[PDB]
Amino acid sequence: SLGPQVAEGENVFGVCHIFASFNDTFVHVTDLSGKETICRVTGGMKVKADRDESSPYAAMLAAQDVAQRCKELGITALHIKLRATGGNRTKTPGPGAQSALRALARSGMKIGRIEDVTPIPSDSTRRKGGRRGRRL
Amino acid sequence: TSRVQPIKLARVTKVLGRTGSQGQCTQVRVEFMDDTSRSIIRNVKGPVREGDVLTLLESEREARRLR
Amino acid sequence: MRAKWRKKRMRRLKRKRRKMRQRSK
Amino acid sequence: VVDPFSKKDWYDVKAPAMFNIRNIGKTLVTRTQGTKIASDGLKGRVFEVSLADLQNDEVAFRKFKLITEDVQGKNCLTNFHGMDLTRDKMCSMVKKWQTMIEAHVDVKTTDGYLLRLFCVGFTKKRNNQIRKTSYAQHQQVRQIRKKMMEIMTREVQTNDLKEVVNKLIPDSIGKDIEKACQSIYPLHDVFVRKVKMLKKPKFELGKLMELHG
Amino acid sequence: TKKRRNNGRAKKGRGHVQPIRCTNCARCVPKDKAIKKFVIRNIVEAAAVRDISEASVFDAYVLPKLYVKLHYCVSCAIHSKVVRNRSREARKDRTPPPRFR
RNA sequence: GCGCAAGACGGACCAGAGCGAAAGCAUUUGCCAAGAAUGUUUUCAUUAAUCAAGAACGAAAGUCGGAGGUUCGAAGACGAUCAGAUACCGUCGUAGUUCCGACCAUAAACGAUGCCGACCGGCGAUGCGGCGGCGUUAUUCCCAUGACCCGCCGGGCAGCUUCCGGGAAACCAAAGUCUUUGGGUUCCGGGGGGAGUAUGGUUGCAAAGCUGAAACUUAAAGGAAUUUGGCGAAGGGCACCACC
Ligand SMILES: [Zn+2]
Repeated sequence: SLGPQVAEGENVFGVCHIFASFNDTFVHVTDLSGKETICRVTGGMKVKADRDESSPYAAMLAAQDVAQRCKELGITALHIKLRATGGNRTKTPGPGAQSALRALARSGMKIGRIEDVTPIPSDSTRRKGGRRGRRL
Repeated sequence: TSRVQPIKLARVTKVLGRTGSQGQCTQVRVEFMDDTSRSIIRNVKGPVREGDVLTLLESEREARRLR
Repeated sequence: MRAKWRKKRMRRLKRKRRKMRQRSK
Repeated sequence: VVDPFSKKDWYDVKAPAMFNIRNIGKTLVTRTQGTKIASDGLKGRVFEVSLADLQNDEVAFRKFKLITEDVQGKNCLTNFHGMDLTRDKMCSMVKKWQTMIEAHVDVKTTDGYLLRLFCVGFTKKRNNQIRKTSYAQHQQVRQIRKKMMEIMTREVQTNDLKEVVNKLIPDSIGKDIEKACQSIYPLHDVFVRKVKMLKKPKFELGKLMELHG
Repeated sequence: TKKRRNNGRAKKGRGHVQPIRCTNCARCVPKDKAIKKFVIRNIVEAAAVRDISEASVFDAYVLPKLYVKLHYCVSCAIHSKVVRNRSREARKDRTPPPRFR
């Protein structure tokens, strides 16, 4: 439940999977292997209102929650894995991922590699909607 | 929240345009007399003359244009 | 109209007329 | 009801003598509880490490796959599993008004390990170039692809993994590609996309022991 | 009235091209007809670049970018105001606008 | 995060680029067959152009019979919308969508322009083959080729400008060479509705395809463009009878 390595000599590393869509955000933190995790949090964990799921506020509250959990457990540094909606839907990251990164960096933890693990396809199946699309 | 911010001062240099839906906030670029190398962009409501001094609560956050 | 739905209604009328013609036999 | 973090260990991972930096971080596991084995739970853990985190200040847009096999207590030993490229780098290669040459091969080393290598190629826009397009003919692209495939099926089977991945570190296979392909059409940017491990033989402890040391 | 010299696309010697899908909607548009934006962007736009610079173990760490292209139907492009309309006499200007920043 | 299985598709490279009679065509590799252009002091010597009847191919949807059905999604089911929506929206979802056969021959199948031949401007570019001409590179010597530069030829997708000329004008290097009217030749239109309708023949298991009137009614229906207009179109300015 603690890191036996001294903090001054070395710092420990985990990774985080910042998945942000147009209606939700996730902050999921695990180690380099990624098989087992530290803690998880969604965009609806800290706000009961559904309308406020896609916002900077739920992202920064989630980042503060995992910040407190990683401070109390003993994980000091984190690698970045940003994720958009992915697949064939949307290749653009959500408007809460940057605020989540800002909240997770302003709380005094060290960062590592910043890499996009957005699931880009070669060619997927047909997109949702009609031939004329989602018109409104 | 457990967040404490130090008191920050300001010093206006050159006037700029005005933002807001009704033009009540005025852009102005400032310098810090405490550390004369950092300059940030902020909005001020009220009359502003060049050569005046502004009071703040924190100087680490910037504001957007409209929304 | 637009000619697509006018043609569709005319073809439905043709099918109705052919139904009545084959029923009248 | 109770925190599972009380039933939690802290093991270390080590690189073989094939690499330079030995340890890279920590892992998390519980102790054994009868039908649960702590040695099994450390088996299927693929790692995602950078090249500059394993060597000195070299290029840092390459990723290496490391898979664990065996533990002895408070420490673990890994092995090579594959190669990856940074998506920032790979997405920065592809620009308009040049042709892409991509190849693959199924080539087997001296031992039972089998690799599927990839290559990608982007052509020279010349120093004295005025013409916008600078494309290549299809037979030229075909024979450059044949040249890349025959080079990377020349390099691999003559040795084993312990030295061909040492060749795979700086640029050497891509160096051979970019040095043996000026004759057909000049090309400027070739690296190795990925190495996808396909088949592994029965596991012996001795080979894992001699790589680590 | 023939509005343009071409017909809103670059189809001059084929007759049929491959259709693709938009991003804001799913409208099937031909590839040479659509308005495509190959946008270039960074991970941190303008806010936390100093935050990333100070709080990094790697000294003077270079920030990565993100590469993405979007496909637009004409209604979705004008609704997003990417492209606007002008006079027919000034419609014959194929040059892109001068990018300053 | 690791393995397994299924079907669909070949992103980025991907273009006012290429090929094909047209529909249409994109992972790599192998096999079979075909073709334009180019080069030619090779061959036959008018074998040619357009073409009723007849014939081949033919987007999507549709029908019959097997296999497969990942995703999508007509019919239909459920909640919110508005005065009302069995519409838009979201979750599901049958038939189809995929492959092998068997069929109708219908698209804004459009460059809304049939083919062959000849003539009359300029300019910069791109693709193919051939031909030259300072120079750089696969290291230096050195030739042949690939790569790059500067010119040419012939054909093709195209582009900019033009008081040649034309047109109702948009615009056209063809829609030009037309009262100064004739190069050769297939299809097709005579105000708008009725109406691509009735009937008859024809083809098809069927959806329907081809051929196709009349009675009656009507003085307008149409194409190009200027001038104010009306935008829940974009882009500027002003007003305490607009506001902070
Ligand atoms: Zn769209």
